[PDB]
Parts: sequence; structure tokens; C-alpha cells
Amino acid sequence: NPNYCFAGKTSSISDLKEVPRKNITLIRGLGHGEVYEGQVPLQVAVKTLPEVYSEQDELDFLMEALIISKFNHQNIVRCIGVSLQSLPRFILLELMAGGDLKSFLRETRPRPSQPSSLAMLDLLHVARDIACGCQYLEENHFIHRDIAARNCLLTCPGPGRVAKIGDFGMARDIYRGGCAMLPVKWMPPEAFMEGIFTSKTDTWSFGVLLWEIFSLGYMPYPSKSNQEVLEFVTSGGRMDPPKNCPGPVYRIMTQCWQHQPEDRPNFAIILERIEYCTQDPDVINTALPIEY
Ligand SMILES: C[C@@H](Oc1cc(-c2cnn(C3CCNCC3)c2)cnc1N)c1c(Cl)ccc(F)c1Cl
Repeated sequence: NPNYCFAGKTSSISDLKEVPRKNITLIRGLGHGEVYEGQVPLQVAVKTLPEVYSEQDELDFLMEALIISKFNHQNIVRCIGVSLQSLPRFILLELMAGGDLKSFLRETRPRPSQPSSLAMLDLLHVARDIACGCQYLEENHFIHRDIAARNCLLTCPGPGRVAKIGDFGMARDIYRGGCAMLPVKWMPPEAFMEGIFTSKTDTWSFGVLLWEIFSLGYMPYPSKSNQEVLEFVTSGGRMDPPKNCPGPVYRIMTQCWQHQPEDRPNFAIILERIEYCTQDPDVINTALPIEY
């Protein structure tokens, strides 16, 4: 079985915690590979590998398990273990009842009925949570390559929610796809032009995630296609502030999108700037838009 290296240690599939299949019960689908709520009782999310998939898909599936299993940080989803000795293969993950961040933002947008569903501080806390996860990845020399709202999860819907990075499929592929599937709208110029990835790649992507968060779940670069975005960004074009976005928050975005990677902040600096935003009453007392 293939090996994987993280921090100072090397690992293989034999190192994955095998959970006996008989101890695992599926409860319900969680919007689908497919994903289920399961019990081991320990409440888990079950990621399945379709049996009709290929040997390569098999290897990618296991590699993702290895990757997540080796992280240890509060803002990265935990891997409970795996069930690889029976078909279909399972990966067992921390159950994140709040679901993915993009869906959460879109479904929890403040309304005339629920105008106080979300406030600016909630959004800043989500941003801080994911930045803390990104800082951990940066300091351990791991490049995610696809930081985006769709790949972040929430522990729960309500106020105590914690956001975590949940999906590592892109980093898995590169570790061992088509052009139209590349997340170009989250990528800096040196990434989509030269295939160069560094931690400053993730900084750029985080800026786009910030826009996703403060837009309350809009697709980046409204009305633009991938190729149009490629030309737009290469020429110096950047997104406008989301509706009602505080200047200090938009400033973090535009720093994340500096053309030269050396001019973009690392995640320690991003975290400091997010923290300052949470301290500023003029920022956190800003009302979010209410869609009618
Ligand atoms: C693989 C899958 O895992 C989970 C999905 C979910 C999930 C998705 N949707 N929901 C809904 C369940 C019903 N209540 C609203 C959320 C829960 C929770 N925890 C997980 N570990 C997943 C998905 Cl489906 C999407 C993005 C991710 F980053 C990840 Cl890691």
C-alpha cells in the first residue's frame, strides 16, 4: 500500500484505524461518492467509495483517508477511522451537523422573518476558524490548493458553530482531472498560468473564501465564466466588495489578491487582521443585507 509523509513522520494504509464493519450502522443520506450519517454510540459521517469506481479511484480514496488522519487541529475535520476490509469501503469522519459552509450561508441568509439569523461577528468567526486551520496547514508545509466555502463544514447551525476544513480531494490528486473542473475562480495567476503552488496559493484562495462568506454564499465573479475570470484576474481585475461589506474586511481580501505572492500576507497576518476586525464596533455592528 502507498505511503504518505506529513510533518516528520511517514505512514501507510496499515496505519489507518480499521473499524469493524459490524459496529457501523448507516442512518440516513446527507446529500450525496455518497455520504451518510452513521453510528459506531459515536455519531459519525460515513464517506463511501462506489464499488463501480476504478482502482485509481480506490487509491485516491485511501490516500484522502491517510491525509486527514494525520492532521491534528481543531479546525480540520477529524477522521474517526476506516472500514476497508468490507465493500463498499468506508471512511469515518467527524459528523458536522451544520453541513457545508456554502449551503449554510445561502440557507441562513437573513430574511424579513429571520433578520437576526446571522450577524457580522458570526461571519468573522467562521473566517477566523478557517484561517486558523489554514495557518496550521501552512506551518506544517501542507498546501491545500482548493480553499473554498464548498470544502468547509460547520459543527452545527446555531451560535456555537465551529467551521473546519473538511475536504482534501485536490491535495490528494496532486499527491497521487480536466481543465473545466479546475477551481480557477479560487486560484492566483501563478497557479493557473504556471502550475506553481505555495502557501501563498492558499492565501489567495482564502481571500476568495472571505468574499464567499461576506457575500453570504454567492458564486465568485458574478456573471463571469472561468476563462473570463482567468483573463480578468491576469489583467489586474478583482471583485468588488460584497454588499454591505466593511472596508477593513474588504481590505483583507484585496491583500490576499496581490498579484505577486510575496506581497500577500501569510496566515498569521491574516488572523491578526481578522481579529482586529472583530474588535472594531463599526465593523461588527454593520447590518447584513436582508434579501426579499
Ligand atoms: C465528506 C463529507 O462529510 C461530511 C458531510 C456533512 C454534512 C453535509 N450535509 N449535512 C447536512 C445534514 C442534515 N442537516 C444539515 C447539514 C451534513 C457533515 N460532516 C461531514 N464530515 C463532506 C461534504 Cl458532503 C461536503 C463538504 C466537505 F468538506 C465534506 Cl468533508
